[PDB]
Amino acid sequence: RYGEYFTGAMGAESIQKLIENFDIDAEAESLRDVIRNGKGQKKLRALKRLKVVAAFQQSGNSPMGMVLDAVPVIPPELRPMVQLDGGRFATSDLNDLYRRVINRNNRLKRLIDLGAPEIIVNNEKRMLQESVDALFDNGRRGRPVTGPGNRPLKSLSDLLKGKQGRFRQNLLGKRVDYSGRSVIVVGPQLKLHQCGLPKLMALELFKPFVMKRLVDLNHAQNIKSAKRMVERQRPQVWDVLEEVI
Amino acid sequence: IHARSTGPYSMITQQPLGGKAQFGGQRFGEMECWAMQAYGAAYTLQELLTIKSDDTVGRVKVYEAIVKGENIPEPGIPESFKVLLKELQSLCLNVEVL
Amino acid sequence: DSVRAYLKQIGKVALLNAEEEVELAKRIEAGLYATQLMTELSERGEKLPAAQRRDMMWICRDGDRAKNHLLEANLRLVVSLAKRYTGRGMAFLDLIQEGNLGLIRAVEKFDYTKGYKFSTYATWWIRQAITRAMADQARTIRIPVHMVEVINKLGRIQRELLQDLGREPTPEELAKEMDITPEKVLEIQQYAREPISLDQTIGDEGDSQLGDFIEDSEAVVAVDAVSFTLLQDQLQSVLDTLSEREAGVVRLRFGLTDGQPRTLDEIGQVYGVTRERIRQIESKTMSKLRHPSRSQVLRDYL
Amino acid sequence: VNFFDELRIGLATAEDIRQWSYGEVKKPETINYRTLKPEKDGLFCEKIFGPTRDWECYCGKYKRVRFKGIICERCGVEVTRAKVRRERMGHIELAAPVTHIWYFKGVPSRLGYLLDLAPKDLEKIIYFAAYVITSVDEEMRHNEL
Amino acid sequence: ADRVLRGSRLGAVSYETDRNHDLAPRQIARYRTDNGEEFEVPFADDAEIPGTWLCRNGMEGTLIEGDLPEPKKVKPPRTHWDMLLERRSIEELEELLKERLELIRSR
DNA sequence: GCTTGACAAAAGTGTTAAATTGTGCTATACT
DNA sequence: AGCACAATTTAACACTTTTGTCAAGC
Ligand SMILES: [Zn+2]
Repeated sequence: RYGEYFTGAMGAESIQKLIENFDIDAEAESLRDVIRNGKGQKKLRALKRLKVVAAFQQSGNSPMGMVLDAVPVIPPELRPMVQLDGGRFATSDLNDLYRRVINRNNRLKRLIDLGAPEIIVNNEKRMLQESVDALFDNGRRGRPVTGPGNRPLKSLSDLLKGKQGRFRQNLLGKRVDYSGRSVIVVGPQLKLHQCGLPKLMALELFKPFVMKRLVDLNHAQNIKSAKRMVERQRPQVWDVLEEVI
Repeated sequence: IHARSTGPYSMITQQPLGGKAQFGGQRFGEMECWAMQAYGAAYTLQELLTIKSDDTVGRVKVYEAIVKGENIPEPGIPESFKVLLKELQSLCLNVEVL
Repeated sequence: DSVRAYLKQIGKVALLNAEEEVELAKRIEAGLYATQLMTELSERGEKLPAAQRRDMMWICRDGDRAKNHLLEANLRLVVSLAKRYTGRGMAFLDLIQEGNLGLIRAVEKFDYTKGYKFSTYATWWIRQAITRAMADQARTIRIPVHMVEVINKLGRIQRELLQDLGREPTPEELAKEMDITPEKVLEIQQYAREPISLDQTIGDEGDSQLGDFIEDSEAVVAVDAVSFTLLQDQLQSVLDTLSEREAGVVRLRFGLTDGQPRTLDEIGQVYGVTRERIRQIESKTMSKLRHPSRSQVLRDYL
Repeated sequence: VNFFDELRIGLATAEDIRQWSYGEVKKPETINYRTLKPEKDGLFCEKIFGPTRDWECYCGKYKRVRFKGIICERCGVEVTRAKVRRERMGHIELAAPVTHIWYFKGVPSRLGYLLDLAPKDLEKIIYFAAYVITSVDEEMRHNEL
Repeated sequence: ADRVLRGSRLGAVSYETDRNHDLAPRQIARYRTDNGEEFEVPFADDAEIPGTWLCRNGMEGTLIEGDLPEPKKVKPPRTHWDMLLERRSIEELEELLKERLELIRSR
């Protein structure tokens, strides 16, 4: 009764519709006017709102980007699945979130086909919304999805946040190759630009260089024989190491 | 006394890794990076950060050069930067290099 | 929490009694029959009088209305039955939705002439659908239904056996018990276990994860990568010292340059010879290579 | 390219997300349980993400390096370096719209200002707890009044 | 258990050398989806080109040529009418259609 | 240097049986 | 659970052609 005159909706589709019938320039002009004349706790709100309104208006953005209609899926090797000896699979947790999303999406897609009471389709769409929310940022809205052990699964955002994310990666330091360590003593006969170095550690650090430099002088048939000779500590190497150090 | 030229690497994170009969690899921490920067030595820092810890296509490409006696390829942009873009785009964030 | 909003929403619906669904089923079938007759009228054309069509279309609408009414009336039974399948493999709402699908199936496959309580027949479907779900969508690595049956059977058998014996049974024991060989029961046991999560901290403080301790058993050794190219080049050098033909003969035989081997006659196809004229040359060239001078440079790459 | 000047961020329109993928996934399957190989059309799929074995298709009609850049007409799996399973993305075509949470459940809720709705009133709408008016035909609602 | 437990990947790695010359020749086809899309797909030179292709878009597309071999073999999905026809005889339904009809005709 | 002849082991090729996997179904009442 | 049945994939076996082999000779 009276429906033919207006239109109503619910959920993300309703919000997308609202954003479609949204004129940004008019809202920006209206906020300009409100900040021009008004004052008190009516120009602070106006100015705040105008902040994001202008953020959307200036650049070549579009509010349509805030309502998803196609969800990307990260490459497989960024959520690996590796088989620990004994035939035991170990994987990330994003697999379960993607599986929940896809299952609920397919279930809604099938349920729409048959056609069913609105009471069910709405619950299904709400479940799908909550699944996507748990995917992008777990624990934000509601109680976080948890796996065996009643622990929260690491969502996509956890790839960037915390001291484990990509941003905080190169800052926390990382162990490197061609390195060693040892106890120190005094070298009172060394010059200011020299230092002692145990021949074993020198022969381990410089293994590739000596491996090469003992191929020119035909002390080994090929790089493989050279590597074997070096790992065996043959007498020939000690002459080359002094030339490469 | 320890040392490591090239040993085993962890599978999940490609940083070096050792055990009983494995070298292990030394840890170039943070204050060491601060000192390196205080020297202004950019190439040494990047080398300690890229072709010695994670960049799998860099470690082998430098080992081959060394063993063949060619020049060590100039450190470019690591491959650990074409993964941040994907991890972002997985959030519907369109980041473009200008 | 949405489980509460859903319970609230379902509550508002009014339950049904003995004979109400008796009438709803009649209305459903009448609407279906009128819809079917629709096509008969479409082909036979002759759109009946305004009322002759309007009344039938209203009866059809009544069909869908009654169907939705029954679905809403039984949603509560669905939830009541599905509220005791939780804690293992699936979320409460997914079970509720699978039960709703099962109830739709039941209502589609219900009969009102047999004179039975609707719930009695609906329970079968509402339980089967939930079980098939828990079987299909409960494991990261999917396992077909027939295997899940044997897995659950073996789980229950092992539970009962440990209860009676009061201790952990043995594989061969159940194999003798479950009418299968010990190898088959060990295989099913293998399939039983679920993948290990790769995130939780490793049992203590607390920053390192289970990931940084996995050493690949097939890692890409750099020395081998460098060695392969040198091996190719050394093969090329060694084969460049033989006859003009024998080099290409051996190559096409082992498929070095092109990449695909060739049969004995296939190579001679371009050399105008037959099986023997090719095989003799190939063998003699192999004997040539076996010479110490040739194998001195290659023996190490092996 | 080794020449950077900036690094710009922006929202991804729904028309881009489907312009990055190499296929749409439609089965929540990771790998077969007995043969340990990626399923078809599911996660880990080899036709939409890449080959699991260097220069090898799924069926196995092309194995060596001689076949690069070509696509097996049986399993549609392009043959190339197995390191492309670390650069290809897929997508999922949702059966109904879904709002990015970073902008609704934040502080301040970006939509709350873009649309001027109370956050506790927007949550009711986007979680199917209340209806919302999306358009009114003032013309007819005026004359037909 | 913090230790060195060795696992393994799924796949394989070959130390073969990339080469951009002397590779098998290929042939390109141009399939097209239902919503007017153009997708180019390579194929082996000596390969049986297929008739339909699950395109990058996500929906099956036909070729650029005019083969149009067969849109057939489809099987209609078991609907509610088939399930009613199973457990019911037309006559009964017909009779029912009459009775309820009267109720609406007689209000 | 090169062919013919017989000749045997290997690989297709086609067919048929086994197992494998997916789908439908079960009617006291239970909300 | 459990069963009943259909569709699909894997294996097993006969058989025929191909591919490698040796003896001989010219
Ligand atoms: Zn293939």
